[PDB]
Amino acid sequence: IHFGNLARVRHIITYSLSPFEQRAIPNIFSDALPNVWRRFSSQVFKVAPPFLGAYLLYSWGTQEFERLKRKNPADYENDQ
Amino acid sequence: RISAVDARMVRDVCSKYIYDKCPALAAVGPIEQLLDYNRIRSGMYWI
Repeated sequence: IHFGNLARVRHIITYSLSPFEQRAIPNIFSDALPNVWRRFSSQVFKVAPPFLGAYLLYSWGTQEFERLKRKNPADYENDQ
Repeated sequence: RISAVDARMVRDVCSKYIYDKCPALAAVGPIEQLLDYNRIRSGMYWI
């Protein structure tokens, strides 16, 4: 019996329409896509950063490791 | 007109106007327990 003992609510009217009287995916352009961008925008700078900073570390350590495999001529400039 | 009505007639007429239709609903007061138009809409069909 979880519905009815939830909370004390007063003076709130809500209006909704049967699903068959309205569109399933309305205003894809005018409304939808703009918010998708809005949201992407909002977060991009909180998320992306640390990911990009990881990418570097990856790329750096990944290559620096390869560099440590190649030889350095300065070890043989007299090995005749 | 009333003696003309038989069960069979009632079913066909009610089905015609009730069955699977999307209804209008008005709720006033401590209505938390009654809910979801969806659920109510699905109550519009199957015995």
